[PDB]
Amino acid sequence: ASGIFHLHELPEFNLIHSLSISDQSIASVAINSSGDWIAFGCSGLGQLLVWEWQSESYVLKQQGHFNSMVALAYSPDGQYIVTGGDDGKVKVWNTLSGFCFVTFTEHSSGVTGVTFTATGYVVVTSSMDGTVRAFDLHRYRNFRTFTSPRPTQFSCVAVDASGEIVSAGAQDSFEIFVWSMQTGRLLDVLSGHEGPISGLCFNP
Amino acid sequence: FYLLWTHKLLMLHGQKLKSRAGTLLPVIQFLQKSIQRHLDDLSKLCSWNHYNMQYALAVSKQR
Amino acid sequence: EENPEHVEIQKMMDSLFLKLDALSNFHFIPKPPVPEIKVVSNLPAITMEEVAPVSVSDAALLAPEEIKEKNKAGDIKTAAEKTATDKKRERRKKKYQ
Amino acid sequence: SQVRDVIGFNMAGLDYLKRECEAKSEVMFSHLEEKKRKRKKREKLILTLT
Amino acid sequence: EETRKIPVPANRYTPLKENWMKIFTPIVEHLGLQIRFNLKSRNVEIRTCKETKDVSALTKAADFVKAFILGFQVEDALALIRLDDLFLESFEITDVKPLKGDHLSRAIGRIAGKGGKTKFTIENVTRTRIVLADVKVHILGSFQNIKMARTAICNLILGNPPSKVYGNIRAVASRSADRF
Amino acid sequence: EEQVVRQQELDNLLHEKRYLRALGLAISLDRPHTVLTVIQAIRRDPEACEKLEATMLRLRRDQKEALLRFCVTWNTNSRHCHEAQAVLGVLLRREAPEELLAYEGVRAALEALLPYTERHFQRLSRTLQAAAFLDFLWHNMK
Amino acid sequence: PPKVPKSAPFFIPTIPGLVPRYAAPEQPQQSKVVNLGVLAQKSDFCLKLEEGLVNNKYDTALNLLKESGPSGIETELRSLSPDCGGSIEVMQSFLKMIGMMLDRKRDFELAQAYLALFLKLHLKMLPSEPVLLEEITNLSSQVEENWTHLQSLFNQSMCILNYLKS
Repeated sequence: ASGIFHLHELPEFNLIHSLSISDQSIASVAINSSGDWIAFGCSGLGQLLVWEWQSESYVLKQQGHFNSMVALAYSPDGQYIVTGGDDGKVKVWNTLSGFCFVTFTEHSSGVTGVTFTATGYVVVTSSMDGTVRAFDLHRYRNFRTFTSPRPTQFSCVAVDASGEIVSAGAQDSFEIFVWSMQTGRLLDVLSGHEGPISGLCFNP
Repeated sequence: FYLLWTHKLLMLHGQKLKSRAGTLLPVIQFLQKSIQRHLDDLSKLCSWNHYNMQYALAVSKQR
Repeated sequence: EENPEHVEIQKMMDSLFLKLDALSNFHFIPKPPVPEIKVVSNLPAITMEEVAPVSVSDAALLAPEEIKEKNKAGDIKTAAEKTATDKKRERRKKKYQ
Repeated sequence: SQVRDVIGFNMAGLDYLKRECEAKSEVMFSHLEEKKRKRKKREKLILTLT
Repeated sequence: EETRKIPVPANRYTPLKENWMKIFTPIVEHLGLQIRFNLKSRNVEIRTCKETKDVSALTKAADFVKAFILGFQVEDALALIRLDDLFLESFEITDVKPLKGDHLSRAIGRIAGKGGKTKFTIENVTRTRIVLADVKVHILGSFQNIKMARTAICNLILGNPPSKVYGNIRAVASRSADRF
Repeated sequence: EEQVVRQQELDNLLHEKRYLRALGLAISLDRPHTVLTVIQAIRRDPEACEKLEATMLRLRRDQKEALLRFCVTWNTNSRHCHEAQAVLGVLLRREAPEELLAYEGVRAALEALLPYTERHFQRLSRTLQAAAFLDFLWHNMK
Repeated sequence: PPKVPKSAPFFIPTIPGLVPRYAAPEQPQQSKVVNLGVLAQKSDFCLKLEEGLVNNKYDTALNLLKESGPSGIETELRSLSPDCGGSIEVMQSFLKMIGMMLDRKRDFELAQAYLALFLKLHLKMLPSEPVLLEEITNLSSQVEENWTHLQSLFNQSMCILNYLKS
């Protein structure tokens, strides 16, 4: 129940080694015919793990929270999909393989919107943290972060086709914030709406 | 084989497809990424042989 | 980390705040991000990826300028080569700073 | 092509010399202290908005 | 009823004595065999009986005593009975290369190393137990793990520097147990 | 008085357009920029270009150590990379790999040389992709 | 890293693997203590390579090479070195294997993939031994002419498609 598993050799009861998988309990366990691979499932976070004990390494390890996902985007090529969830994690999946291959945890609260740039392999997210962060896939780093002068929560993100302009809208301040990609300063605050902004989109 | 087919049709009809390039965007995108995919891995591997082999062929000469 | 009381108080804040924002359905006044310094190390970018038997992107994980810093001009001149104007510019900049 | 090939030939040569230097390092690997020094050498610092 | 007898020399007579009960107990209790040590012939005897239920015990008993005579610990030799895959291997040093006198003495030095470092280093990476008695080298382990041991030892005999020997085994043994 | 005598000879050789001989002295005087200007002048001239590798072999060992660390700075600039790569080509092909390890500061120099080389190779690769447009124009020619 | 108890014994049960890299594990109630010269000392891949020299046929070795996984392939090529117990004659067989796949022009990506790994492993031993050079000179020409024909066809396709975009 504590999330640890033990290995033993039964007739002598010799503890080979033990691991801790997660804070949640381990619901189901299975071993293959050869005996090299052991399968673990944790329903607390929906985490699946395949463990090779002789090599002391993971073959597969995935985690996805239930009802977490709220966002979607495609790469311009159509080869990758980036999503964000209420948990606050940004995940990139490869549609051909079907597995996630890079995950960004820089955001503290949930991600409301996500978008790819039209040309580069750059993914931009907006979160309830009050931050809009841009990540590159060449070096896997959060190279630019935009925040409002006023503490406000963003609900969506929109980026121009050229990629120079980044824009976001708020839950409460009722005004659209527009920043520059290369410089990173607040270009302007667009006002005139009354009530929260439901959505934004740039003309392609 | 399909590389030769694509090369011939493209080199023959590129100018005519340019005028109606607006309505053919979902097709070209598709084609492009496919033709991209294979290419990249070959460009990673073949060159990694070629120059390296040449480098070996260099050392034997200086000896 | 060396003050047990501050550690104890911080854990109480964490439990309480995660309870409080849920009641508001995640509608609170955010905390502005503080700038910090982080350590990146010079090794291939595969290590940041998830567990997988194949690697999609191969890179240094670190920019070429970061590995070796380059001057604005991109060239270096020894004191012997420096002409009259070059020494004047360096004097002007140093007084400017 | 010729300009690319000259750069390409330097790519292969430099990579081989890179592997030889890394091969020498394994010989010295007190092992923990040597590994700590190697890791400390390859650590750069960047600005980040946390 | 059949019997097999295994000799013991002078340098291993005493270790058999304090550890006689350690070797005696598993065979009679688990393998169900009758054991005698003839003082005159200086030779240990194993035989079957009515209480022996399995025919493979005679082979395992002969190997278990053999490893102890060679200079292996009782618990390490006991693994032979419980584990089928373990093999014990023995070759002479002069087989790989003909060396005489001082050059033969230096060859033992390269394998053993100052303070036993080289043998101890190969021991961990290959997960094999090595007993070095002059021109005869004994290795105990698994079939794959024996090869990494013997490859390192033979390369050491043939004059290769030890620094290269550690590197090649470490590279190969890292990828040995990946299993696809 | 030694530098000014050596300086006087260098200026004469530059004035006489004797870049091949002037290459040796400017390296010993530790002039990276002057050598860089000399290397560019050599490659512009046809006959001097082929005799570049022959001259580089005649240099003594410490001149090769100084020249190798000159290439690190030149390779950083995209405008100056081509002659930097040209010099590195002579080093890799003529000289023995085990001897390259004997150089001083080669380990630190090797760290910076790789990342900028990958950038240059990718940039030339995209030019080759654009250069294929010449073939497309040729078939559509009337 | 996993927590290991100190009291744990040295020997733990072993699973040989999904595919046998070594052909023969052992020669019902036979002995388990043997001298040298009995246990297998050559990999099944190395055995097939030796036979390939005589008959100029490497299809049998090819099938093993395309069936073993990347962890297995790296081990097999590492074993091919003289230090690991493979003769320089046997390495000549593997080079001739690669050339044959280029003449048939089938399994093209495997030819580049395996040859690239082999170059990475034994580049330092390579220029010293003269026999391996003649294989390379044949190999270097074939990879050059094959890639250049394909690289042009790839490049003309992409540049036209980009021109349609703008």
